[PDB]
Amino acid sequence: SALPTPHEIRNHLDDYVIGQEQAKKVLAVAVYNHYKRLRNGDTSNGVELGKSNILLIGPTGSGKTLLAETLARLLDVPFTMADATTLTEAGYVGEDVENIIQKLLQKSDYDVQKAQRGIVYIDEIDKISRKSDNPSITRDVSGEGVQQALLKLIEGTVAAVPPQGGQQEFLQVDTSKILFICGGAFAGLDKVISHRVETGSGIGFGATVKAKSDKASEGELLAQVEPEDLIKFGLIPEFIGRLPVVATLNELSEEALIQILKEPKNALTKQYQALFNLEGVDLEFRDEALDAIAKKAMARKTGARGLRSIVEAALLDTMYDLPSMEDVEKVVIDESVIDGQSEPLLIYG
Amino acid sequence: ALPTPHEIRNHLDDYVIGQEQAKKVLAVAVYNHYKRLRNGDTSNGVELGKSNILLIGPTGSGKTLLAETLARLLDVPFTMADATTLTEAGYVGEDVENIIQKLLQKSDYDVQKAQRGIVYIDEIDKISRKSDNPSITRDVSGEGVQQALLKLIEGTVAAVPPQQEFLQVDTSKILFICGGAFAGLDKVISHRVETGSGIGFGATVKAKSDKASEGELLAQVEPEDLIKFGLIPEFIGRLPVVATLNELSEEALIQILKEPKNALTKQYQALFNLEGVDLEFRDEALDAIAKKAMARKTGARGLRSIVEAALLDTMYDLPSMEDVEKVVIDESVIDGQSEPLLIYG
Ligand SMILES: Nc1ncnc2c1ncn2[C@@H]1O[C@H](COP(=O)(O)OP(=O)(O)OP(=O)(O)O)[C@@H](O)[C@H]1O
Ligand SMILES: Nc1ncnc2c1ncn2[C@@H]1O[C@H](COP(=O)(O)OP(=O)(O)OP(=O)(O)O)[C@@H](O)[C@H]1O
Ligand SMILES: [Mg+2]
Ligand SMILES: [Mg+2]
Repeated sequence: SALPTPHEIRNHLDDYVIGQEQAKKVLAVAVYNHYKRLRNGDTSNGVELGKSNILLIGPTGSGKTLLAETLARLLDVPFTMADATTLTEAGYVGEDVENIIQKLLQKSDYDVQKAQRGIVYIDEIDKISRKSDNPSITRDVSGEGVQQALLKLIEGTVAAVPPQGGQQEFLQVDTSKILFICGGAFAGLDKVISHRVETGSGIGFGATVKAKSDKASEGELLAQVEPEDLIKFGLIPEFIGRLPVVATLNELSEEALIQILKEPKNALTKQYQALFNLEGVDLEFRDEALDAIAKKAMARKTGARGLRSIVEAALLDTMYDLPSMEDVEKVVIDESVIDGQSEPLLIYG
Repeated sequence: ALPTPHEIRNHLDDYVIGQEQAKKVLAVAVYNHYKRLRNGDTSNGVELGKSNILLIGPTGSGKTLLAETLARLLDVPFTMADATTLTEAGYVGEDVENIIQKLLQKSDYDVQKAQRGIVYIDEIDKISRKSDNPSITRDVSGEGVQQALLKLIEGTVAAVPPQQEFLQVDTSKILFICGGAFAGLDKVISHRVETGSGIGFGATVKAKSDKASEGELLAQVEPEDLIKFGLIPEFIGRLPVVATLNELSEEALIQILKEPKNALTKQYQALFNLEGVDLEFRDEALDAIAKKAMARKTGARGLRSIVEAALLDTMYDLPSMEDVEKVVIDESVIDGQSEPLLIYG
């Protein structure tokens, strides 16, 4: 009856996500505004309140997809996730844009009224970016073609969704009040921002030589992202315009990674503890080991996904012989094991 | 009594700002269509013909907004479509015949009313063929759609599902309107309007300072320019009158903030009112927002990003704050060096 305040929504997100406060507020505000719009569906005012789509930009592994999954748990309206890569322009073998609404209907029991007020997430939106360098000779059905088909969907159109099979009987869903959240790990966008901001070049005496250290980081550059930068990446102005709200996720730091190992509800350390717990052994990760794991992952530049690789390598040998071993009760992992100067100590008993 | 074009233009002003040619062409076109409906019999020997309109304008100019406003004050059936979803006959994609099907549904299957209506086709620039060269690989969503609509816009008989008795409907008296952004058309116009731009003393070098703007450049658009951008000449003929919207200016944007009946400021003010808090937008703050919006190049759509960006923090914590009664948005908040003043009741 009472719409949850954004603070409560953010608290729930923190249970699974660690950091990205700016993105959390945008998502919480969007849900609060969407709920208010739904609660005010009768338009008890003198205006036709519009929507504001979000664009979750950030380095791979920052938690863009994770946020969408967590939102679907605390959401009250229908929710659905999509993949821009499979989408293709109408009239081709590839999947059509209208398929997104079909999935949303399944979550709403094929209720047009319910599906007309849900939320939708489109992951890998950066992949459909038009190949600006490529000549405008062959229609980019997989890229620019998909963006052009989503212009009316985001703004609002009577999408034709199949009526659960086989012309006629085609359902008519209006995507006017549906909220869309696009996400994608834009690769190379930082360079575009650097040229527009750094503007450091030249070889002559009257030039401005810049040191490699003065160069900013991807996170810093991405923070100062502007729509002009997206145009060079491959996004048409008609597409970015429909997405006025833009959120940026910073690059997880070493300290933040240490929290990911445990703080998240399904944190990496907890996942491996259950694996060992069901087998009858206790798994403990020393705080010192977590620091080394985070440091190694910081170099792989693979986000939180790099943490799993470090744990697997350290526990690869243990998981190969531990099941055959007997009387093993607990396994302790120290920083030395992460570096390779020791092996996990086995507490027999 | 049929309404005069001035009345139609006045209604469009309530929701649109800074668009004279668009309103005039639409009002005149609608006025002519209304007169044709009044004399549908056309007893007079002369067989009065129709003139379709083509809308050209940058993003956030009001092309899709004008069509929506027209459907409210209109009396005959109206329909909106998307050229991207359309495809030539015999393919999984949507067919052009479905356009009349939606129009027929809006008239409760009234063929008489369907034969006299208006149809708006958005994203017409999308179907534009990538290149004017021969289509080695048939463009199902490109030339195919244009060729399929050649007879529909000009006028012919179309077969639509009854509800294989495909109901026959004539499209000779139905008005069709097309709209698109045509990203890059300005370059084509410049290549034609501007010539002799190369290296040399006798050549001309604008330096980008004197170069014509996108808005005025499109105002000088000619049919030949559209051919280079990619469009079948047969399709251009079906659209004799071409309306070109101008890029909104800083002053024009400031008016769109509040003048529209459903302006952005009003929408945000109503949103806070529904929660229980009052919102006030200062005139000085509006100008600052317009300046930043004019730099995004996204048209009116950029205003929503600036407003929500400044109110992002406020809307996140305002629902928790108690006793707050009104918020004052000053120009300092727009730049980001200040926080919206909070008034505690
Ligand atoms: N802040 C975070 N808190 C908790 N887990 C996180 C966080 N960031 C990333 N993860 C982990 O990331 C994994 C999911 O990948 P994630 O959603 O981060 O990728 P992505 O950035 O959306 O990918 P893409 O490269 O396709 O754009 C999950 O295991 C989740 O635990
Ligand atoms: N002059 C204007 N006054 C008020 N609102 C405007 C104006 N121009 C655009 N808008 C806003 O534009 C939105 C509707 O989209 P619009 O018709 O501008 O699209 P467009 O620029 O033609 O898009 P595209 O060319 O990509 O199809 C509405 O939110 C409307 O408020
Ligand atoms: Mg992802
Ligand atoms: Mg439009």
